[PDB]
Amino acid sequence: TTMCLLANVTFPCAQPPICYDRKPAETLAMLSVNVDNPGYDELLEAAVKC
Amino acid sequence: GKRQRMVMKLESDKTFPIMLEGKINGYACVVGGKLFRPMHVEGKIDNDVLAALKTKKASKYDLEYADVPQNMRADTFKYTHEKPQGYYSWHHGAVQYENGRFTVPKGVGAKGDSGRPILDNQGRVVAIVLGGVNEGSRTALSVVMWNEKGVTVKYTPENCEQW
Amino acid sequence: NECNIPGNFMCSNGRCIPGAWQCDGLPDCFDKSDEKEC
Amino acid sequence: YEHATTMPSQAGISYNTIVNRAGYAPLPISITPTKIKLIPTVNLEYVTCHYKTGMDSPAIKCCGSQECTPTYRPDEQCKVFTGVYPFMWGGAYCFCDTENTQVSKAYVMKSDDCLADHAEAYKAHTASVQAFLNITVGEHSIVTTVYVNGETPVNFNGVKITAGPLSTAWTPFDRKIVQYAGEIYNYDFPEYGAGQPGAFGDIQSRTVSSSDLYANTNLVLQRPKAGAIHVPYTQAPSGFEQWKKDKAPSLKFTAPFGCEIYTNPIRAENCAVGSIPLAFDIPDALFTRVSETPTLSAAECTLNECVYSSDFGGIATVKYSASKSGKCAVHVPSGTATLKEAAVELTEQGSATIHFSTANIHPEFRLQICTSYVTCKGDCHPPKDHIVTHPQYHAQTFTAAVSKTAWTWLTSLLGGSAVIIIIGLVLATIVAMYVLTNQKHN
Amino acid sequence: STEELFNEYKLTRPYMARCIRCAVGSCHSPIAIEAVKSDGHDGYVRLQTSSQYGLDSSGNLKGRTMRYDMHGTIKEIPLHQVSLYTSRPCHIVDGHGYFLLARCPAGDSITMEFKKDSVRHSCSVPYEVKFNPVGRELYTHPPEHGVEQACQVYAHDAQNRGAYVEMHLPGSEVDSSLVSLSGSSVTVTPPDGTSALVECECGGTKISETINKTKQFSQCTKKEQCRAYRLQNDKWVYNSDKLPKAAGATLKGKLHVPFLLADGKCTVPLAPEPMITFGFRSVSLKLHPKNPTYLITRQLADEPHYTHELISEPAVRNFTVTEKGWEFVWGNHPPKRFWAQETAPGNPHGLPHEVITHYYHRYPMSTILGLSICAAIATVSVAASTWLFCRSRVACLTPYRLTPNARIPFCLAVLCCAR
Ligand SMILES: [Ca+2]
Repeated sequence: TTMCLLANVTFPCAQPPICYDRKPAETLAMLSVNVDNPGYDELLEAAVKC
Repeated sequence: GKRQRMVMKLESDKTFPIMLEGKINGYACVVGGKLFRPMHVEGKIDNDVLAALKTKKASKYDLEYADVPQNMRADTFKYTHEKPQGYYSWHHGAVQYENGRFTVPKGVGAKGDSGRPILDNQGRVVAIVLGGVNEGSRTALSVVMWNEKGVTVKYTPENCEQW
Repeated sequence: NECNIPGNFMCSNGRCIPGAWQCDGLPDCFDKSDEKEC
Repeated sequence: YEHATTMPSQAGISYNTIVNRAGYAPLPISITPTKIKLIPTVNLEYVTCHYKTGMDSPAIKCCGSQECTPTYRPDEQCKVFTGVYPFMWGGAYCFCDTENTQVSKAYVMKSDDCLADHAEAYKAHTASVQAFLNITVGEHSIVTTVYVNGETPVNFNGVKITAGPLSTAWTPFDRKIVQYAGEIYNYDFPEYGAGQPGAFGDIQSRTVSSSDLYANTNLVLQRPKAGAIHVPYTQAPSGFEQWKKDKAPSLKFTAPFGCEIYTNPIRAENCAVGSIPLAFDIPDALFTRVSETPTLSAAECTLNECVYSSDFGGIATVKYSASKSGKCAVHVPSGTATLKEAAVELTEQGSATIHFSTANIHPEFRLQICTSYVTCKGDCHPPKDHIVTHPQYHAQTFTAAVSKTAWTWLTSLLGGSAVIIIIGLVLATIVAMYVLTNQKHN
Repeated sequence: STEELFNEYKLTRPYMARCIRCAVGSCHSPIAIEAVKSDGHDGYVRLQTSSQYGLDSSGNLKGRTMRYDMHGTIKEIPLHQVSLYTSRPCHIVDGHGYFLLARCPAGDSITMEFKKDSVRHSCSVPYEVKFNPVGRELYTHPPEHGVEQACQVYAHDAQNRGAYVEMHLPGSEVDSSLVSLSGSSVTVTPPDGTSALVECECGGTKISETINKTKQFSQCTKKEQCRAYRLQNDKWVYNSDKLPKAAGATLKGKLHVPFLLADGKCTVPLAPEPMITFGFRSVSLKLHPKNPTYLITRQLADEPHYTHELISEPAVRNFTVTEKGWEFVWGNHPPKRFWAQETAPGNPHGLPHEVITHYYHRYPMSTILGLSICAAIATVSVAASTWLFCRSRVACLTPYRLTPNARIPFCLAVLCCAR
């Protein structure tokens, strides 16, 4: 399993709090720090669709 | 006495010396239509006829031989093979023939008297003097001779000096 | 049966289309084979 | 029973031999090697591919002065350019005339196609030859995979076989190996760190899925054109592409002894060099007493056909008078001929036709039929085909193709000279004794 | 599922960038080519451009279209009006995001072009496209038939694989059109629903930002005194060298690329079979290639002496085959192995001028050496025996010739030729 971030709160990278089609400007900030992260691919796949 | 005079009368015309810058080192022999002349004596033949020829060689017997022409074959030496033991005539006197060996008493013998034939009481050549070796008081000769079969036998004692 | 080029979908008549042409709403293969199960 | 033999290392050609325990019937052994491998110990060092120059976006400040920041990327070049006046699509980017500043940044990273298109630099030592044998010990067959070291036997039905060590430690692989695109190249690559630009090794990487890559690609940042935004660079073209253009042919085309260089384990197959000794430990339950087998008397051999050919160019007939009807083994213990048959079924009376292959122009070999020994003697004739497509089924000898005419012209001119010189010596001795004998009288 | 890999490029943008040859001079072209990677075999290239592919101008997923920026605003055309060519025309297969897949012959450059209005857009970049054949036989267009070998072409699909490219925030794009004039003033009018930042240097120093407010400035009474930028916050652009970068070091993410290289199967041509003639320890080859074809030969012995030659015209290649083997590879054909056997010119069973030539064409060095040493031994023996014969004849006749009688006996006359 992999825990992604948006603040100092860990969540599983398959269940994001936000989506691109809901809030577009903040998903890029969500994908900012999560590049040096083994679950960037799962985070992007979960941010693809709701 | 008279033996040397008989040697000088028999060997007057038939004996020719060998010259080498004025030095007499050897003597050839004209017998049987053949010209005997040794190897170690080197020089020119004093005779004009015998010098302008070609002599076949025999280094083992120590003899050079040639063919005397027909106009001189009658004026040669005589030769024979029948020889008993005892005394024979030589240019410096007498020579003893004992046990098939020629012996000369001492006092005579130097470098130059090589090729002198040995004569008998009749006038026939029985041997040709080639070398000599000093044996005690009485020296021995290294010579050549013939036999009844017709084979030229060369007799040579131990440690001879060529003359 | 697969195609040769590693990203192709294969029609009913053997013809190979690109892999994203399978369910695209536009008729690509004869008899609409790619558009049958979408 | 202990039995040791020596098979030449060459696959495809059969090898026959028989065990002769004294009071028992001879047992035929036929072993045909299917495949002979050579697997070296192979240690990966680094992989290489095309590079991909990553160009960072130009940071522009209007009437200011940028500063260079290090990022410790591979072969990372950084330079700052002043006095630039950039243009976008919608007009000028600054308002100043001078004092504008722009950072160009570039670095070398691996290509996007590395997982499929790359090469691997290895190292080789300590090969282990491994073989596939098809063994027939007393009309019973098995396919067997055996290791040729001084241990590791195989066991079937009580029979124990130990392939002895190869006579030669030769390998077609050198110290350093490059595997690219299924083929194997015998290249001398630089070490991990000695990679020079323009040649093989300018990009290095410990594994394909590694993270730390060496790059020495001679990267130099140039000045951007007046009135434009770009990062200009100038570096040496790729070492991997240049290696691909300047390849020698692979090791499956240039290796000696007919090696076949295969890929997926790095190996060479069916490479005919050296000889493989064998050893047997046969149980006594597979043997048979002599009296239960056909023992024969009064056998004679005549040669029907004799052609010194690569295949079985000889036909010979053995006329025998045995005691019972059955099979027995046939074998030539010498190296003159090689039998095809290795088992001839006999009646109580008749003739037996066997097939051999020889290289002697005048063969004379001592054939073993069931427990006896006959002598086959004939003359062979040359073949007419100049080139064949199969290898040579026998073993050549010195003085093998010498004819009886050639022996005559050697002997009558080489010993006849000795006869002439010794009769010259005897003639000279008789002449010397005769001439010395006539000189004894005086 | 299909959208599952298209929505990642749904969150980026297209952009404009600088081209060199854009049909008159140089300009900012909406189809600026970033890279052309051409390592697939049968002619498949994978461009990377500025405009995107397979998406709708509003942001939906339309089938075969291309989506390009045009001075800030985003347009689209169907993909069958986009054409490109290297030396001869190419054929677009598909596209996904910034990446187009094409099929092209070799050339020095690529010109991608279309024509929206009666205004032709182009971009030429000097990037070499190369055509890479499979196998030992070098062709330019793949054959109608042959055999199938392992090849590596760019995969037509678009699946998630190991490769990623990084998309960042766009920079502040400047806009001259955005600045304007009142009667005597300078007015900055942002577009609809759009923030901007304005920087002017006419009086003191001004850095201001608007959010959808048409602001009149009282000072700075020239257009050139003010630069009007534009603000983008919900979109990405590629990390390109042709775009200024935004303040802050955030890269914000990365996307995987379509059309990577994979393992496929390609039909390679098959050469005409040679005409093989044999000689004594020799094989001759008559070779009639259609297209140029490598010939690889080697020996099966300790020294291979291999040969490698790209043959393109009709050729005749006489080789030497010993009793240790020989092997040729012609084209994509398998290796044919040949082996020699003992057929020398001559009869080994008599007539001694024939056995010498037989054992000379069989073994050239040993025959010369053996005949030389046998002739030397025979010569020394005959000369020594004749020498001893002359020595014994001299030793017989020397005692009999020195005698003055000069006779020869009966036995030693005829037996020694004495006369
Ligand atoms: Ca379709």
